[PDB]
Amino acid sequence: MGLNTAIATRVNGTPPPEVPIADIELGSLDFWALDDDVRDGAFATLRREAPISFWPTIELVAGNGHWALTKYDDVFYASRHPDIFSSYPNITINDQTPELAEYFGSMIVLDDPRHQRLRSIVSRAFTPKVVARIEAAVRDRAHRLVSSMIANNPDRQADLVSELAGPLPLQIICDMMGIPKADHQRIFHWTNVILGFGDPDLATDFDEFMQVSADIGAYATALAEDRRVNHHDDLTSSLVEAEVDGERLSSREIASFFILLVVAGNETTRNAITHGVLALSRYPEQRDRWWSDFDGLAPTAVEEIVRWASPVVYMRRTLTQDIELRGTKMAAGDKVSLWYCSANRDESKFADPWTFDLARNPNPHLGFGGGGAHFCLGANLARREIRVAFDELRRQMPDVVATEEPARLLSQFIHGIKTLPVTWS
Ligand code: HEM
Repeated sequence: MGLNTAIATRVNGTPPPEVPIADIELGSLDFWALDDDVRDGAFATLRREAPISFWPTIELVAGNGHWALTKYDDVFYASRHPDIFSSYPNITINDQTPELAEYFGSMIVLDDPRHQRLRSIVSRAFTPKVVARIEAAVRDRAHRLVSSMIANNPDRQADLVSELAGPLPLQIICDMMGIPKADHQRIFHWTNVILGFGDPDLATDFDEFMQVSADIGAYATALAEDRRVNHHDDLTSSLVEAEVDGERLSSREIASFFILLVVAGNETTRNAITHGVLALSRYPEQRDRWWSDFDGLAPTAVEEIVRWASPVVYMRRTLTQDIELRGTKMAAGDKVSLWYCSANRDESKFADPWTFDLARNPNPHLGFGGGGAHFCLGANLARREIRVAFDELRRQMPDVVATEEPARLLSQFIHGIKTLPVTWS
């Protein structure tokens, strides 16, 4: 009904309501359904009263529980000490088998030296011609998707997720890899079934999920085998040709890197853009400031959108040895969860953490993690994707605004918005 009228604004800088520590149940799915004000107040209570605490996994096999690190300094320290806080082979709270974790996770589930081998050769594949292709695709696909929003919608209403934030990062990944247009339908279907496993409200058939995950891997392996014969100016070809000290990637390694990208390089940028449109809709003075000086404010605006959205809520590690932090003794083998959503509101680190300030500087947020060995390999591409999406909104539909509160994804790991209706003139 009200899909033609702007959502309520909020007063910028307002802290979340006080949340009693007894109300906080990180191991309960019902807790993850509470809205972001209750969640943000919950992590505020933990930072203040119980900054390291142990929680059960969400069940629905219950596994071992995890120590939640909620303070910026603890998440930073854990990120920079991977010999103690290991990523091998699990980076979510629920454990996967090592072979499945490596198949879907590529370098993100490895420690050095295997991680550094893989990351160094992948990094070398981002050659000048490949980077030029990627940068042209970001602008082409953002411009087309926003133009299509206008062409497809005489009522000037659309769902930002389905029409812009959802397709943009996966179309860019298709273009970067050199995937033909005619294969988008298969890549989107496979990717949507894989992502859907992360949504407990969307039925995921197990057999269908295993078969799409085999097919997408076979598809990327065949794409790499073709580029071994036929060099194109795309990332698949530079991945097959890249070499560090004689070491080269197998086609199987390339395929798993692609499977990592269609999740980790895709739903994260989607949610940064959708939370950024939500935030501009709640704080229109920030939208006005940015539009008044788009290029001058873009570098700090994009970082503040990532700090504010924290699209990756947490990453997990596993202790290789006993450690005591803040007086809390944790044992070798224990799970540790690193709450970037909470680090990104830590009052010791950020002046006025509840203010959404697109001029914020400095902004040492941990939305791409705490830094160190696994620091987001796509961070510069994500920053460009965010900037150019907002640039195309500003150029083509500058008053675009959310018209209904978002439908939120029920997830502990992904700060997901499933739908965000918008309207424009
Ligand atoms: C706003 C969007 C994004 C966010 C918030 C995000 C966040 C993250 C985080 C938190 C990590 C783990 C960092 C750590 O453990 O210390 C990560 C890793 C990674 N991300 Fe991103 N990411 C985004 C976009 C992208 C994009 C666009 C790409 C590429 C298309 C990408 C590729 C990767 C890769 C390959 C890794 C694994 C790096 C490693 O293990 O060494 N990310 N990202």
